[PDB]
Order: sequence, then structure tokens, then C-alpha cells
Amino acid sequence: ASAARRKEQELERSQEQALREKIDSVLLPILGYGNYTAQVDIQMDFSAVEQTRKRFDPNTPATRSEYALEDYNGSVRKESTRNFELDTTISHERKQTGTVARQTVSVAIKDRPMSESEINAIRQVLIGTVGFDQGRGDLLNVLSVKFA
Amino acid sequence: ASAARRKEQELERSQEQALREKIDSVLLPILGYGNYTAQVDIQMDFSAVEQTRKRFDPNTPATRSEYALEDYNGSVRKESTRNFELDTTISHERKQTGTVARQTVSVAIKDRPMSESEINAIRQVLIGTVGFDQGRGDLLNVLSVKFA
Amino acid sequence: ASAARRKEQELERSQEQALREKIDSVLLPILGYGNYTAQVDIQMDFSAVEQTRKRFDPNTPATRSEYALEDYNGSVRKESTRNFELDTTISHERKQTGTVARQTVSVAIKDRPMSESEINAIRQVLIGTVGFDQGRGDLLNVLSVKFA
Amino acid sequence: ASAARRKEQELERSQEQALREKIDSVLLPILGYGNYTAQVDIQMDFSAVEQTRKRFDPNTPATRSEYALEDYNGSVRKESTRNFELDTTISHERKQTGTVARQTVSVAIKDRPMSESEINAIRQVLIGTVGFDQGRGDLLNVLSVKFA
Amino acid sequence: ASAARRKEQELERSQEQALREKIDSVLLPILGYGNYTAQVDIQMDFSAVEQTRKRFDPNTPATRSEYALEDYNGSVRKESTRNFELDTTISHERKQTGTVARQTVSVAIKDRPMSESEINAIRQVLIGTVGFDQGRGDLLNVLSVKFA
Amino acid sequence: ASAARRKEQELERSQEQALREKIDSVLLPILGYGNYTAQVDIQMDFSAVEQTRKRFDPNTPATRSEYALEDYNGSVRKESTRNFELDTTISHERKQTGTVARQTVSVAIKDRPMSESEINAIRQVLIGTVGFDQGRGDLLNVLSVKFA
Amino acid sequence: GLSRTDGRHIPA
Amino acid sequence: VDGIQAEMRAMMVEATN
Repeated sequence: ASAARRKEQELERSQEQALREKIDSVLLPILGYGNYTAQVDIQMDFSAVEQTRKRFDPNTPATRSEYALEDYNGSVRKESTRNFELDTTISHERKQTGTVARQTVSVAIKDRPMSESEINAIRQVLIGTVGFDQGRGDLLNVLSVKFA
Repeated sequence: ASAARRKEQELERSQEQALREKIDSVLLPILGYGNYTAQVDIQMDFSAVEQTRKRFDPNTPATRSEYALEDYNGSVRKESTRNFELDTTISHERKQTGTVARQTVSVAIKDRPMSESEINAIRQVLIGTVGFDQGRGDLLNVLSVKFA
Repeated sequence: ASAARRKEQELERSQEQALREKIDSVLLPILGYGNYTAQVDIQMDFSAVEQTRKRFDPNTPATRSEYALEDYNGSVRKESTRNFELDTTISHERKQTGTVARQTVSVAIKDRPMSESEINAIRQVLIGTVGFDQGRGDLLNVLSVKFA
Repeated sequence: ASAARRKEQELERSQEQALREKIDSVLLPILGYGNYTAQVDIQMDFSAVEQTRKRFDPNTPATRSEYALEDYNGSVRKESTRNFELDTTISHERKQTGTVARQTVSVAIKDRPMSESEINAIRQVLIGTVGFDQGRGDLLNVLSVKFA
Repeated sequence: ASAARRKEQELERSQEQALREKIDSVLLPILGYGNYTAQVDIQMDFSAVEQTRKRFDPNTPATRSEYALEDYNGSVRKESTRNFELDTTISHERKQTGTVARQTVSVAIKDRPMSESEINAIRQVLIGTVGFDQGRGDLLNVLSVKFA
Repeated sequence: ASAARRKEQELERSQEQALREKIDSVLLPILGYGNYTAQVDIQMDFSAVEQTRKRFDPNTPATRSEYALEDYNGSVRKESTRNFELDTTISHERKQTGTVARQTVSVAIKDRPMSESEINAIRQVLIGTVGFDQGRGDLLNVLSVKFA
Repeated sequence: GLSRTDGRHIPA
Repeated sequence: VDGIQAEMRAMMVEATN
């Protein structure tokens, strides 16, 4: 199984490399060659979830058989027996093993600095270039630093 | 199964490449060569959902057999027994494995900037060029940036 | 099964290509060569729905056997037993796997702009050229843009 | 089964081609060569419906056996038992797989425009040339546009 | 089965061709060569209906055995038991698969226009030339148009 | 079975051809060569009806055994039991498959017009030449038109 | 009564 | 499933009748 773990590491590294390639394909025309640096971290879960759900519909029952005895005298006896049929959904789901659980991307732009408007524009391009998903916990940093 | 995961990555990359090709086929005449850059992120779910639904119709029962005893004297006894037949739908669905769960497209247009009207027109063309589906969570960014 | 998914992608791309061919066959005479650009997105569901419906007719029962005891004295006893026969429809449906769930078409017309009347006329031709179905969620954009 | 889906696409395209051929055979004499353009969209359902209906006739029962006890004293007891025979129809239907569920035809006529009377006459010829069926949801557009 | 669907399309096209041949055989002497154009649409159902009907005759029963007890005292008891024999028809029908469900014919006559009387006379000839059946939903259009 | 449907079409066409031959054999001497045109439409049902009828005679029963107790005292008790024998007809019919369900004939006579008396005489000859059966729904049109 | 219900208990 | 099999049996009853 350790060979499987090794190949999982290979998958994660391949994903990171592909994302880096896309980042380059976007930023190389916009910024130029050597005016930026970017690295990508991709964390992938490899669990084996397998779920079975059996759901009913309480608010729409359908009476199948029914008995109702109601006699008076004073005495009032109200017996009743009822059998129901209910909407039944049975869903069996099997999640894919390797899923990107969190994605971190950081891009540093060489100074000569960059204005806030262009930094936010680059961030907007990257959002969509990488597939930024904040609800997944992903993080995207864009900074303007001084290259040596 | 890790080979299957590798081929799933290949499928996702192929989808992204096809969408990029369509984007180019639309924008190359309109904008020109080298006046734009665009990248596409496609996230695909590969679950194995398999659902079985059994639904009834509570509001239209059909009486199959019926017994009704109603005697008086004062004393009033009202016995009743009833059997019903109901509309029964049984649907077994099996979803396709790989489905595009979210799609992100970002396009950056070289300045010399672009007016808001033409930016929105390009966005309208892309909506339909790519098959934008906001209800799916898809995202489409169109920006006017300064190429270096 | 991933080979099956690949061939599903091929089917979707083939459908898009055919629709593009029809769009060209309509617009090339009307507009000319190079005066327009159009792209088509086709999303196809590949579920495996299989439904069985058993429907009755509550409002037209036919009495098969019947017992009715009605004695008086005062005391009034009204016993009754009844058996019914009902209209029974049993339909087993099996949907076709790959069905176009949503269709998006966008057409951009080169300026020198186009009047609203001719834009709507082109839209009317496309509706029928492509088989526009708004109830399915399809979308058709026709814009007049400035080609570079 | 994907090969079956491919051949279904082939069937749909063949139907569209045949309808286009008929449209040409009608309009080429009337309008001329190159004075019109027309495209046809045909959507075909490929479900596998298979229905079984069991219908009765409540209003014409035939008594098979009958018992009737009616004694007096005052006391009045009216017992009764009755067995019936009913008209029974049992029909098993199996629909053909591929059926044209919706048909869209659009025809554009080159200007030099066309009067409303002749447009409606051409529409009347097409209705019958194509087999227009509004109740099926079919759509037929005839427009007069300016060819370039 | 798709080969069967293909041959069904072939059958429909053959029927249309035969009807067109008959239309020509009637109109070529009457109108001349090239003075008319006509196209025929034939829609054929290919269901597999198979019905079984069991019908009785409620109003002419024949008593097979009979018991009748009628004692008096005052007390009046009228017991009765009766068995019946009824006319029973059992018909099993199996419809032919391919049946013309709707037929559409349109004929356009070259102007130099045609008077209403002769248009109606041509319509009367066609009714019988084609086997017009309005109750089936068939449609027959005869117009006088200007050939180019 | 589609080959069977093809041969059914062949049968219908053969019937139409035979009727046309008879029409010619009657009208060629009377009217001449080229002074008339006639076409015949024959619709044939190919169902597989198979009926079984069991009929009785309620009004002529024959008593087989009989018991009759009639005692007096006042008290009057009239018991009776009776068994009957009835006329029983059991007919099993199997209809021929292909039967002409409707027949349409139209004849057009070249002008130089024809008087009403001779038109009705020709109609009378055709009635009997073709076997006109109005109760079957058949239709026979005879018109006087202007040949070109 | 119809014990048809997979959980029919009323029975009577 | 069971309902479809019942429908098929009903069609077989039709054919036998």
C-alpha cells in the first residue's frame, strides 16, 4: 500500500505542476518573463467514503387500509387502526477517492511596486485561472515584492 | 484505482482544453491575435450515485373493498373497514459518473482600455460560447488589463 | 467506464459541431464569409432513468360483488359489504441515456452596427435553425460587435 | 449502448436532411435558386414505453347470481347478495422507440422584401410540405431577410 | 432495433413517394408540366396494440336455476335465489403495426392566378386522388402562387 | 414483420391498380382516349380480430326438473325450486386480415363542359364498375374540369 | 385489511 | 421490477384470451 501512497504523492505533485503551468500561461503575457514568481500547494484527500441514505416523506402519507369504530351511548368509544404508505428514496453514493480538499496559491510580482487596482485585477484573473473556491478553504495571495 | 484517478485528471484537462479552443475560436476574430488571454478551470465530480424512489399519490385513493356497519337504537355504532389502491411510481435512476460540478473562466483583454459596453458584449458572447450556468456555481470574469 | 465517459464527451462535441455546421449553412448566405462568429455549447445528461407507474381510476369503480343487510324495528341496522374493480394502467418507461439537457448558442455579427429589426430577424431564423427550446433552459444570444 | 446513441443521432440527422430535401423540392421552383435559405431541427424521443391498461364498464353490469331475502312482521328485514359480471378490456400497447417529439423549421427569403400575402402563401405550402403539427409543439418561421 | 427504425423511415418515405406519383398522374394532364408543385407528408404510427375485450349483455339474462320461497301468516317472508346465464362475447384484436396516423398534402399552382371554382374542383379531384380523411386529422392545402 | 408491412403496401397498390384498370375498361369506350383522368385510393385494414360469442335464448326455457311445495292452514307457504335448459349458440368467428375499410375514387372529365345528366349517368356506371359502398365510408367524386 | 404494508401491524 | 413483471403477465393473459 505504500506504493499506492507514493503514487498519491505523484498525483498531488502533478496537479500542482498543471496549476503552475496554467498560472504561467496566464501571467507570462500579462507581466512578462521573470517579473513574477508563483507556487501552488494542493492537498488531496484519499478517503473511501461510501454512503447509503434511506429517506422518507412524513408529510404526505397514503392510507392503505383503515379501520374506524365509533360508538356512542354518555359513553363515547373511538377506536381506530390505520396503515400507511410513504415516499421512500434509497440513494447509494460512492465518492471519488482523491479530491482536492484545499488549494493554496501565492503569486509575487517584482516591483518596478504595483498599484492596488492592478493587483486586484490580477487576482480576479487568477480567480478563474485556478478555479478559486473559498468555500472549500482555498487561499490566494497576491503580493508585490522586491526581487533581488 | 489510482490509474482511474489519473485518467479522471486527463478527462478534466481535456475538457479545459476544449473550452479554451472554443474561447479562442470566438475571440481570435473579434479581438485579434495576442490581444487577449484566457484560462479555464473545470471541476468534475466522479461520484457513483444510484437512487431508487418509490412515490405514492395520497390524494387520489381508489377503494378496493369496503365494509360499513351503521346501527342505531340513543346508541349509535358506526363501524367501518376500507382497503385502498394508490398510484405507485417506482423510478430507478443511475447518474453519470463524471459531471462538471463547477466551471470557472477568466478572460483578460489587452488595453490600448476597453469600454464597459464592449466588455459586457464580450461577456454576452462568452455566455453561450462556454455554456455559462450560474445556478451550477460557475463563474465568468472578463477584465481589461495592461499587457507588458 | 472512463472510456465510456470519453465517448460521451465525443458525442457532445459531435453535436456541437453539427449545430455549428447548421448555423454556418444558414448565416453564410445571409451575412457572408467572415462577417459573423458563432459558438455552441451543448450539455447532455447520461442518466439511466427507468420508471414504472401503476395508476388507478378512483372515480369510476365497478362493483363486482355486493352484500347489503338493512333491517328495522326504533332500531335501524344498515350493514354493507362491497368489492370493486378499478381501471388499472401499468406503464414501464425507460428513458434514453444521452439527452440534451441545456443548449447555449451565441452569435456575434461584425459591425459595418446592425439594426434591431435585422437582429431580431436573424434571431427568428436561428430559432428553428437550431431548435430553440426555452422551456428546456436553452439560451440564444445574438449581438453586434466590432471585429478587429 | 453509446454506439446506439450515435446511430440515434444519425437517424435524427437523416430525418432533418430528408425534410430539407422536401423543402428544396417545393421552394426551388417557386422562389428560384439562391433566393432562399432554410434549416430544419428535428428532436426525436427514444424512450421504451410499454403500457398495459385494464378497463371496466361500471354502468352496464350483468347479474350472474342473486339472493334476496325480504321478510316483514313493524320489523322489516331486507337482506341481499349480488354477484356481477362486467365488460373487461385488456389492451397491451408498446410504443415505437424513436418518435419525432418536436419539429422546428425556419425559412428565410431574400429581399428584392416580400408581401405578407405571399409570405402566408409560402407558409401554407410549407404546412403540408413538412407536415406541420402545432399540437406536437412544432414551430415554423418564415421571414424575409436581406441576403448579403 | 435501430435498423427496424431505419426501415420504418424507409416505409414512410415510400408511401410519400407513391402518393406524389399519384398526384402527378392526376395533375400532369390537367395542369401541365411545370405548372404545379406538390409535396406530401405522411406520419405513420408503429405501435404494437393488442386488445382483448370481454363483453356481456345485461338486459337479456336467462335463468338457469331458481328457488323461490314465499310464506305468509301479518308476517310476509319472500326468500329468493336465482342463477343467470348471459350473452358472452370475447374478441381478441391485434392491430397492424404501421398505420397512417396523419397525412398532409400541399399543392401550389403557378399563376398565369386561378379562379376559386377551379381551385375547388382541383381540391375535389385530390380528395379521392389521395384518399383525404379529415376525421383522421389529414390536411389538404391547394394554393395559387407565383412561380419565379 | 416490416417485410410483411411492405407486402401489405404492395397489396393495397395492387388493388388500386386493378380498380384503375376496371375504370379505364369502362370509360375508354364511353369517353375516349385522353378525355378523362381517374385515380383510386384504397385503405385496407390488417387487424387480426378473432371473436367468440356465446348466446342464449331467455324467452324459451325448458324445465328439466321441478319441485313445488304449496301448503295452507291463514298460513300460506309456497316453496318452489326449478332447473332450466336453454338454447345455447356458440359461434367462433375469425375475420380475414386484409379488408378494404374505405375506398376513394375521383374521376375528372375534360371539358369540350359536360351536362349534369351525363355526369350522373357516368356516376351510375361507376357505381357498380367499382362496387361503391357508401355504408363503408367510400367516396366517389366525378367532376368536369378543363384540361390544359 | 391489507397487511400489504411491509410494517403492517394493525392486522385486524 | 415486480410491477413490470405483473404488467408482462397481464399482457400474456391478453394474448391467451
